[PDB]
Amino acid sequence: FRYMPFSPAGTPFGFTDRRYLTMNEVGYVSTVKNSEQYSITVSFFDVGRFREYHFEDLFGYDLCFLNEKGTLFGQSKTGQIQYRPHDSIHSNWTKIIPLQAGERITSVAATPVRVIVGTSLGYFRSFNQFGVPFAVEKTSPIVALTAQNYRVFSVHYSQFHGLSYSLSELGTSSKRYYKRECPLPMSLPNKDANLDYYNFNPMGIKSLFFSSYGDPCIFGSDNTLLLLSKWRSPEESKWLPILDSNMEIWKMSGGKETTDIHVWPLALAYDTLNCILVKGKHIWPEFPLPLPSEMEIRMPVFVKSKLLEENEIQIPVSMAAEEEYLRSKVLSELLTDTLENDGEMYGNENEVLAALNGAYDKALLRLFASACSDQNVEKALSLAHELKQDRALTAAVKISERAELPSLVKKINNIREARYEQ
Amino acid sequence: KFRYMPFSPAGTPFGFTDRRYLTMNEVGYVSTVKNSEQYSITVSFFDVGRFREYHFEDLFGYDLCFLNEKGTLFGQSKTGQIQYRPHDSIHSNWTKIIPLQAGERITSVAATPVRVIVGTSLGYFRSFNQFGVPFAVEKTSPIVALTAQNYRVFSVHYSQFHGLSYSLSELGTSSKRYYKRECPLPMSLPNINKDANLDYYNFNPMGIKSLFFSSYGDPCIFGSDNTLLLLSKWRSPEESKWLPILDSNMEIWKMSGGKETTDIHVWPLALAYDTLNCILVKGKHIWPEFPLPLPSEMEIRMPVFVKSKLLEENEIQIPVSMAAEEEYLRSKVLSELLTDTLENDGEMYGNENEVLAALNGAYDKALLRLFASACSDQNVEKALSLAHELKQDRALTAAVKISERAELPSLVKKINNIREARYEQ
Amino acid sequence: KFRYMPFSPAGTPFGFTDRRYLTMNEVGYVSTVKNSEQYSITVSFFDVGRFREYHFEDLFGYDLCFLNEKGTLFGQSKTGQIQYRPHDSIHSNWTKIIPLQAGERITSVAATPVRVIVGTSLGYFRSFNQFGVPFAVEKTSPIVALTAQNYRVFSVHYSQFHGLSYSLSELGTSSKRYYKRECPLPMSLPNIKDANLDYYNFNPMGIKSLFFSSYGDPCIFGSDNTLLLLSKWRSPEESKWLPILDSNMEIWKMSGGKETTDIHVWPLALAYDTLNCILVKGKHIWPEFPLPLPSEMEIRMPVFVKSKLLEENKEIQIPVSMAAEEEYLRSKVLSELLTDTLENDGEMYGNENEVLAALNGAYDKALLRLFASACSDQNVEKALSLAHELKQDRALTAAVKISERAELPSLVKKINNIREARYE
Amino acid sequence: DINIDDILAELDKEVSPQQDFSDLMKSWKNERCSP
Repeated sequence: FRYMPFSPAGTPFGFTDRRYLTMNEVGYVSTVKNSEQYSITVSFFDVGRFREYHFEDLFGYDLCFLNEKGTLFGQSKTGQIQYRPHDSIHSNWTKIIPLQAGERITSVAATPVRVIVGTSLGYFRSFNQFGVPFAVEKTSPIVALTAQNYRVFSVHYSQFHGLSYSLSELGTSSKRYYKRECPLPMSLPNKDANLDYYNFNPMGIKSLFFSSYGDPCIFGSDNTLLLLSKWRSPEESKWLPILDSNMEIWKMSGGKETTDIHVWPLALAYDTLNCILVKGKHIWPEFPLPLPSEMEIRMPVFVKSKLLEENEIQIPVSMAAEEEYLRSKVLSELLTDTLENDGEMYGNENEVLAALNGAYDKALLRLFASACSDQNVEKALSLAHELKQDRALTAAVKISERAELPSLVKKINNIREARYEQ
Repeated sequence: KFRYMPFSPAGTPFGFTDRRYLTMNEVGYVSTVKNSEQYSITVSFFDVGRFREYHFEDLFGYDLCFLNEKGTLFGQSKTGQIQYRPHDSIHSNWTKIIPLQAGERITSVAATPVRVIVGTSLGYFRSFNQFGVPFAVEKTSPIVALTAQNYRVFSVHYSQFHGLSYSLSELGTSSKRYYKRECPLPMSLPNINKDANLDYYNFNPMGIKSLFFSSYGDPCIFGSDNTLLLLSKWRSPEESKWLPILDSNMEIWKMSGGKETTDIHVWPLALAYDTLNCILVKGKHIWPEFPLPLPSEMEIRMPVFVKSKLLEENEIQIPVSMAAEEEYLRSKVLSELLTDTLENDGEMYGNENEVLAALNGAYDKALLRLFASACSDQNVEKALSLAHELKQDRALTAAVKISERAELPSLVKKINNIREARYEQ
Repeated sequence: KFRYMPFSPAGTPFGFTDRRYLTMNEVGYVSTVKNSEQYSITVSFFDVGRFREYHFEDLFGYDLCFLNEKGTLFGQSKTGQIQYRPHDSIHSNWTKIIPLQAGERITSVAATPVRVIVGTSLGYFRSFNQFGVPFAVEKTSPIVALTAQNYRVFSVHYSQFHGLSYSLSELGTSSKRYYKRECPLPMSLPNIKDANLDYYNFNPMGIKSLFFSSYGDPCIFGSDNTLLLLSKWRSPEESKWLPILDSNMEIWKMSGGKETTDIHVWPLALAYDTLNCILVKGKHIWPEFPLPLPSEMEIRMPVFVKSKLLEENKEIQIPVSMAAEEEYLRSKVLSELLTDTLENDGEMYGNENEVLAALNGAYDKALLRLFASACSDQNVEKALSLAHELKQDRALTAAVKISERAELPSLVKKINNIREARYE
Repeated sequence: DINIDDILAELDKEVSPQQDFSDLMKSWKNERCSP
C-alpha cells in the first residue's frame, strides 16, 4: 500500500501550481510551487479573530493541521515539523522527528495542550504544545489524525490489520483509549478525474473532525457523513450515517443526476454541516475558494424512485415524518450524552434539547395520524409507545378519537395513566 | 473483485433445477419454483399441528427470507422491497421499500416478535419494529449473514478491508447493548482456489450454511468445515469463547463405519440442548431436494477423537477412556452453558434444573471412568487432579473405593483431604 | 500467498546444516540434530544450579518445543504428536496425539504450571492439565505464536481473513482471567539476500522471539528488529505498545555507523531494562550450535534522528539534548512499569523500591538538563512546562537555581508558585 | 548553553575491608620494589 500523507480537507495539485493543505471552521491553508521553493499562505474565515500571513518554505511542507491556537506543519519524507501559534507572542518551534528507512509522516494534529504525529510504520509520537516529546507509542499504520481539547481520534490501515480507528482522551491522571483500532465502517474508493484525487488521497477520507459538541466524525469516499454516537460508553457506541450528501445534492438538483456539483466538508455544528460546494470537472475546491455554507443534517431514509415518482424536490409527509422523528431521536441522544458528561458548551443546549424533543414528538404525531388514517391499530399503538411528552399522548388520544378508533383511545389512555400514575 | 450475494439460513441454490429453498428452520421451511418467471412461494412447517401451510405468487422475486415463530420476513436483494407476513391474520401483513445506494444490495434480513432487521453490502444496518416503523439506522462493516431471537441479534460481516467478523447485540429497554462488536470470527471460508461445490459457493461464497441462536439463546454457526461452533459465555465479553461442539464430518465418518464416503452430508436446522436438528442430504448435490427428508438429529460431540486411533482400536466402536474424555468435556461445557442460562435468563423450558443434575451425573461418572484409567497405571498425580475435578460427594467416595481396589493409600488420604476441605463448609 | 509454519520462541532453521535450535529463552535452549533417520535432542539450561541438562533420541522428529522452569513441552507439527517432560522426573513424562484435519498442523505449543496449551493452523486451541487430562477446546484465529510465563499466557494470531492480533490471559490455579482477546497487534510483517528468504521460509511471520519481561510484561521482537513491550496490560483501557528498542538503530550507533550490516540481534529475554540476546555475525541471521554468550543491550527509546547524528559525527556520540530526551522518556516508562508491577504483583527480590527511587532520580535529572537548554533559549513557557514534570520537590528547587543562573525572574516566580502548590 | 553540572552534583549528593586490602597491595608493591 502507498501511504500518502493526509490532512483534513486537503486537495491535490492536479497539474496546477496551487493547492490547499487544510480547511476547518477557523480557516484554510494553501501552498504555491515557487520554483523549487514553496510559498505558503495561512488564511482565516473569521478575519475578526485572526489575521492572514505568508511564509516561504524550502522544506516543502505537505502535512498541516490548523488548530484555533496555532498551525502545525510537517514534511512527509524528511520528517520535519514546525508549529506556528496565531497569537505570535508565543514562539514558533521546530522538531525533526526520527524517520526510519522507507518511513513517512502520514498525519499530524494539534490542540491547546498536546501535539500528535503519526507515521506509515505506525509510530505515534506525542509532544506538549512547546515541543517537549512526552510519549511514543506504536499502533497499526496511521493514515489520518484529528483532535479537540484533550480528545484524539485516529484512523489506521494496513494489509495485515484492516481499516480501523482509535478514540482517546488524555486525562490529567492518565490517557484512556475509549476505542482502540476497532474496525471502521467507512467505504474505501471503488474515470481519470477521480483517479487524480485517489493518487493523492488513496483512503478517500475527505475530512476527519470532531463535532462542535466533541463527537467524532468522518466523511468518506461514499460522500456520507458518519458520526460516532455514544462513544463515551464503548459497550453501546454506534456509527450513524447522519447525512448522505449525494442524496441532498440530487434533491437540490431537482432530481438531476448531476456530475458537476460536489461537497467538501469543513465541520459539523449541531443540526448542520459547514461545507464548501465545489462545481465542475474536479471534485475538490479550486484556488478562488468559494464561501462556506451549511447543509442540514438529514438521515438517509429517502427512497429515490418514490421521490421522482412524487415529483427542487418535494417529499411526501409520511416519509418526511419518519426522517424527522429518527433524526430528532439521534440528535436528542447526542445532546443528552454531551450534557450529562460535559455540560453546556455554549449555554444553549438545554433549551435546544427541549425544542428538539418537541420536534421528535411532533414527527411521531404525523406518523401516528398517518397510521390512524389507515386504521392500523397495532402500528399506531407502537408509535404511541414512543411518545416522550404528555402533550403528545393527549394529542394522540384526540387524533385517534378523530380517526373513530376507540381501541387506541382506551389503550393509549391506559398508557397515559401508566405514565402519570408514577 | 469480490461479489456479495444474498443469504438466508439454510437456503439453497437452484443449480439447473427451477425449484429452490430460501430458508429452513426448526419451525419450517420456504421454497420457490420460478413458474413463468414469477415465483409461487410455498411456506411449510415441521409442526403442522398448529400452523397451516400457505402459498402465494411472488411477482417481485424475493431471494431473501427469514422464517420464525411469529411470522416470515421476505426481501428482494436488488429493488430493496421487504415484506412481513405473520402466521395469523389478526396482525396485518406489511410491505416497505428500503433505500439502496448505487451498486448496493440487501444481503440478509432477520425478524423476531419485537424487531425486524436488515443488512446490506455497504454495511447499512436498518431495523424496525414488527410493524415496519424504522426504529434505528446504523453503519457497520458489510453484513453478509444475519440472525436473531427475542431481543438478541447476531450478525456476520466481511470485506477485503475488515476481514471476517461478527457482532452480538440485544435491545435493552433503555438502550441497545453490544456484547461483541465486529470481533474476528474463527470460522473458515471455503477454499476458493468439485463442480457441485463450485456451484454452491457461487450461490454462497461466504460458505455459511446456517447461523442461529440455540434453544437457550447461545449464538451458533455452521460453515464450510461442516463443524458447529457455539459462542460460550457470550454473556461476559472478555471471556466469551467459541466452542467447536460438533464436527459432522467426523460423526458421518463414524456412522458410516470409517468409510470415506462422498455421498452423505448434514444440513443444519437448529441446535436444541444436546442435539443438532438437521436434514441428512445424499447424492452428488450437497443441499436438500424438493421432497425433504424428515428433520433428523445428531448428538453434539467434542472433537477429541483421532482417526488414526479409532481405525485400529474400533458402526465405529470407541475405547472406554476416550469415550469418557468426550463425555467429560461435553458434560462440562453443557453444564456451564445451562448454568449461565439459569443465572442470566432463568428456566426457558421449566425443567433445566433436572437437566443440569443429569449433566452433573454424566460429568462425574465420566471423570470416575478416567479416574479408574489413571489408577490402572498408578498415576497418583493424574488421579488426584481428576479428584479435584469431581464435584459431588458420592463421586468422591467412589473415587476412594477405586483408589482402594487399585491400592493407592496415598489417594485414600488425599481424596479424603479434598472431602474434608469441602464438607466442612 | 501464505503458508502456516510451526514456531517456537527464538528457534532457528536447519539452513545448509544438520542441526538447529527448537527454542531458547530466559531458562535455556533446546537443540536437535538430524541423526540420519532420527533426531538427537539436547535440552540445555542457563541456571545449572537449579536444572541439569539432558538428551534423548527422538524417533518422531519433534519440530515444536517450549521450555519453562517446570518442564519441557515437545510437539511434531505434522502428526499431532506431543510430549511433556517434567524436569524433576518425579512426575512422569507423558505423550498424546491431538487430532488434525488433512493439511492441518500444530503451529505452536506452550506450558504453564497447571496447563499445557496447543494451537493449530485451523485455529483450534486445546488445553490439557499438566498431567495430560483434556480440559477444554476453543476455536480462535490460528495461533501462529504462543508463550507463557508462570500462569500468564500470551498468544499471537493471524489469518488472511482476520489480520494480525493477540490475546493475553492469566489462567491460574483459580480465577481464570482474560485481559485481552484477539486485539490487533501493531507489529510489522516481513516484506516479500537469500538467507533472509530461507529464514522467512522457516518462519513466515518474522517473529524472531516472543516472551515476557522478568516482571511479567508481554514482549515481542518482529521483522523490524524492534522490541515492543505492552505497557499497562493489567488494565485494558490504558494498554499501549511501547517500541522500547530499535535494535537496528542501536547496532548502527554502537558500531560507529558506516552502514554496518551482517550483524543481527537474536533476542532471548528482557530482564529489567536490558535485552539479553545473541549478536549473530555473518550472512545467516540466526545463531550457530556452539551458542555464543548472550550479549546485553540496554533499552533505548527511539528519539535518535539518524541524519542529525550523521551531521554531528560525520564511535558515535549523542548531543546532550537528544540524550536528555531519551533519558527522560526511558526513565518515565520504566518507572511506570515498575510502579504497576509493585502495585499489582509486589516485590520479588526486595530492592525494586530502591531501583524505582533511583530511577525517579534519573528522571528528574533528565528533566533538569532539558530545562537548562530551554532556559538557554530563554523560553519561559517551555521551561515552566518542563518544570511541571518534575516529581521530587527537592529537585524542583534546582530549577529555581537554574532559572536564576539563566536570568529568568519570571521563571523563578512561576517555579515558586509550583513550590507553594507542591507543598500541599 | 548554561552549564548546570554543579547544580546537578548538589542534587546528586543527597575504612572498608576492600580499602584495607587495596592498601595492603599498595604497601606490598612499594615495599618489594623500593630500596
